[PDB]
Amino acid sequence: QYTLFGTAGVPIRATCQMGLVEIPGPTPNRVHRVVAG
Amino acid sequence: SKGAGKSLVRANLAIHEPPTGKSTSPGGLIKRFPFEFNPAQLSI
Amino acid sequence: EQFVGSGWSFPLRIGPTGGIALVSGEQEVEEAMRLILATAPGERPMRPEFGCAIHDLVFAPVNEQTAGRIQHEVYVTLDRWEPRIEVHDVDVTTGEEQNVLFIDVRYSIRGTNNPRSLVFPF
Amino acid sequence: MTRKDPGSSIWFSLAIDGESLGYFNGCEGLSTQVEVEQRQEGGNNGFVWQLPTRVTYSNIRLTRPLTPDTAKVAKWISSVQTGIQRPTAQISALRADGSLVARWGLIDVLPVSWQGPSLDPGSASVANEVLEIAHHGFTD
Amino acid sequence: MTRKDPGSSIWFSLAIDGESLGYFNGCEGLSTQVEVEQRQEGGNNGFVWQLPTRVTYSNIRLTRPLTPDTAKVAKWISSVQTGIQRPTAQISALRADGSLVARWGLIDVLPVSWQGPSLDPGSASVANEVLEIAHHGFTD
Amino acid sequence: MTRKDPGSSIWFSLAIDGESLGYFNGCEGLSTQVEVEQRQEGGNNGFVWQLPTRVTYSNIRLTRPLTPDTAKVAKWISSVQTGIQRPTAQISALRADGSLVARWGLIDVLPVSWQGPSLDPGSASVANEVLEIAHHGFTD
Repeated sequence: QYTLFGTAGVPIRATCQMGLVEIPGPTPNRVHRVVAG
Repeated sequence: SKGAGKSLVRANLAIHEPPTGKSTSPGGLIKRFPFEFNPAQLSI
Repeated sequence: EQFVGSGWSFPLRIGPTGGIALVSGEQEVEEAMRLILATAPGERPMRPEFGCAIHDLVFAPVNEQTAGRIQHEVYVTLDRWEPRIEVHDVDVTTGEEQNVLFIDVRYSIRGTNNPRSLVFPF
Repeated sequence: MTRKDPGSSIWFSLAIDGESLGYFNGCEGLSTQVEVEQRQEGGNNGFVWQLPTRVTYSNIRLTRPLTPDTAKVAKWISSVQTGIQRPTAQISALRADGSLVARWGLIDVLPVSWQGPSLDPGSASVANEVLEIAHHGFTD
Repeated sequence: MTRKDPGSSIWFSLAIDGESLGYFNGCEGLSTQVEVEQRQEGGNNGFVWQLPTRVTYSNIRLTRPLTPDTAKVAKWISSVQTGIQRPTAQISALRADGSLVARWGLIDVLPVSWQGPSLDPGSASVANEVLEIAHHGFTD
Repeated sequence: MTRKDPGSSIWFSLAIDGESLGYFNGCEGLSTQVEVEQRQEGGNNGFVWQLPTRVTYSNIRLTRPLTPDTAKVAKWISSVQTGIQRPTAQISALRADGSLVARWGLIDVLPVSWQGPSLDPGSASVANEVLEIAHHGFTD
């Protein structure tokens, strides 16, 4: 969204909305003890 | 128990070139964009 | 709870009888992390992405913006190349006046839930 | 300093050009504002930025005693059907000597409202028609 | 304590820096609000939690007698097209001795409105132009 | 029985703990409200059921003469950037003898607004800074 256009055409105040979505980063490339209970 | 502890930092947007081959991490930086005003609210 | 295996040791010593000694258990994890974090990326040409890229954030200002990017760099690299380790926070404290950036990583082998911090003993 | 010469609020001069509206008798509300826009930095409490955007002039209410020359004003207002004219108006404040303290001017005027006299059998006053005026800028 | 020295609302000094605005004559509305967000804890009845959120500074209305130096203010206001300089103002409260009680200052300013004099042939008073100042943090 | 005359609106005592705000001079609006919820019974004309729901405490406006110790309250308000403190304050009403009629205590205190002095070259009064305050509960 552009508002308050300075003279000679250059915009001055601009509001922009961004929509981001995460890209997965996958592919990162069982001994158990015995207790009395 | 702090790092910089007492400073103000401007949120910046980092743009990276897309990966080319059998890779997943983004490539080298192409343009770093620093904000003029940190966002008022951020929705996740 | 998770198998840790066994292997050689970074500073390798001949041992008690000869050959090269083999280290396992919770101790062995440190050497894997010590190798992973010490070397920059690109040191081994065959495997370029291996090696955490701390040095890309050298001589940056002392801001939590820099410590903010430091946290991410360790998190991805410590997870991508060392899957046996579950990471628990990384602490960036300047210390000794604002000229150096310490990094304190707390971790635990999965399931064992024994909190531990990498020390890097010289 | 000649003991200065500070402005006052009795001596003045009010007039409109073009159509024979003549000289008026009382101004009000002559003002110019700025439409500021407030944006709140997310990470920095303790203040709100005050960014300046545009400037808006407000209307003016001019009053005068009701005189037979009020037919001109109604003719001017009701001329919008067949084409209106924007003359140039002036608003000036003077000291008692008749000198000049600050002379403002209206770049382009336009009628807005005309509140006629408030006729009353009891109140002992004088009819004061009110002619609101639209604005376009200050002359220099 | 030498019989103290409590502040009063007659002795002061109002000024704006930068453009030749000069020293003004009367302030109003100097205030610092703090927005509070009220969350009603559903578990227990008896109050509503008060949590602070940001700090906003309100506008200040400065008035002075209409003097020929009012052309500077109109020049300053109408400079928004070419860019506004934002000097540092000052609001101070004094005692009759001329010593200081508490001096405030405005980090950055911005014109918002300028209500000109209310000319009136009957009422006897001094024409009082009103300049409205946008605000930023407090200096220290 | 004696004559236990009630709290005159003159003798009092107002204070804030913690940050060295000292003792204040005037209070207003000390009030507790509940938000009743009205449900209109469909089959019965004649009243609307009143059911209590929660309790809320309104804000208070404390005023004192402007004294050089006003640097503390301004500092306290601006401390919200780096961490605020809720000290515990009191409001008491007394008789001429200085005994106690009813002593209330604010459980937790949060600044809301600080309407500074209204400087005026003409009005003959004394600057009265107005420090608002956010209630949190009554002590016992």
